[PDB]
Amino acid sequence: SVKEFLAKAKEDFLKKWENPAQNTAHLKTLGTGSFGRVMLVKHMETGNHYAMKILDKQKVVKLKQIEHTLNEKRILQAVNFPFLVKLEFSFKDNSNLYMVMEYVPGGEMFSHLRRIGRFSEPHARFYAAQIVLTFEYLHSLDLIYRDLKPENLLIDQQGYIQVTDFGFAKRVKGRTWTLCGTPEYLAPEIILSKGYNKAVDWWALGVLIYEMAAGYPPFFADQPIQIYEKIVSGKVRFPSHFSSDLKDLLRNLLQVDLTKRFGNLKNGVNDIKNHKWFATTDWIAIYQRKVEAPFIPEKCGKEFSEF
Amino acid sequence: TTYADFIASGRTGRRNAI
Ligand SMILES: Fc1cccc(CNc2nc3ccc(-c4ccncc4)cc3s2)c1
Repeated sequence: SVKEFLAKAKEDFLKKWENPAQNTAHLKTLGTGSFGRVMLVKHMETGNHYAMKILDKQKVVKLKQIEHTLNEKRILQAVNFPFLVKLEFSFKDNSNLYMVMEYVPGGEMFSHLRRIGRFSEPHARFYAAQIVLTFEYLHSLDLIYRDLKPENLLIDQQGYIQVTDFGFAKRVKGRTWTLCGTPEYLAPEIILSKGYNKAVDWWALGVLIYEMAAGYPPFFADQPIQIYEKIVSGKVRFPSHFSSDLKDLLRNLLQVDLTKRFGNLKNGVNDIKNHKWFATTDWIAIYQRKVEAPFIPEKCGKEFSEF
Repeated sequence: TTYADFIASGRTGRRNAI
């Protein structure tokens, strides 16, 4: 029934992808960026709170972010999954682009992780199972994520993960070559200037699991160039508190060799779901969010015609 | 220790994409 779920999810996706929804509404600060800001808003007619991303059309064009912006909104309005943010409304006016999405009050996994220090292996596994399912979902749609890290994972009121940003996501069947992502989370094939595929998201999962369970990533240094050197050597050292099952999973995820990396072999995602570290994981209950969480908290008209 | 090396790296805060 995973095959039936994924075939119906791809049908649902393609329809929305091929005919995107536009102009579905009309016009505190939670954060800011170079081409916009995110605000907590209230929908007047229902009294419901949402996060609204306001993007300055002029600043998007100037910073060469047109394609990334059009693409991110296109993905957001087409996807449907429990760990991917629900886009409620999107619209534009003379000056800005607007994306109204679910408000995720818990903040980033990043803050909770630096505060607590490290997560226990069951706690790290609860989040890791949600990422496994999300990538299985995205990859079935030919969507490569390319920016997994604690900074990009919001924790909701039920303690579950919410992914809001798809700034580097690309819908591609085979290989792609863009040098993008975060230095600590880069697969060796992205650093080595060769063509790469969706297996880079499985490498990033390895980095995420290691960082959540250790409290620091497997490869760090004072400068990105020195981090790239450690990644391409692939010499990973594990803390003594890491269980035998964890080290083995991480050895298979943080695999430089693509013909050996878990998630990229003939059995696919099932090499990860059937790993010993995940023996106690109820995959269907994770999907359904029935597992109790271990933690509970006119400018540029031509360029944005498709938005 | 590896923890002290991490703090010394200056990469303990929010990391930007390249
Ligand atoms: F407008 C911008 C353009 C470029 C970069 C940035 C970076 N800053 C931020 N990005 C986000 C993204 C989502 C949420 C968010 C969503 C759902 N629920 C609670 C928070 C908050 C923030 S703050 C913003």
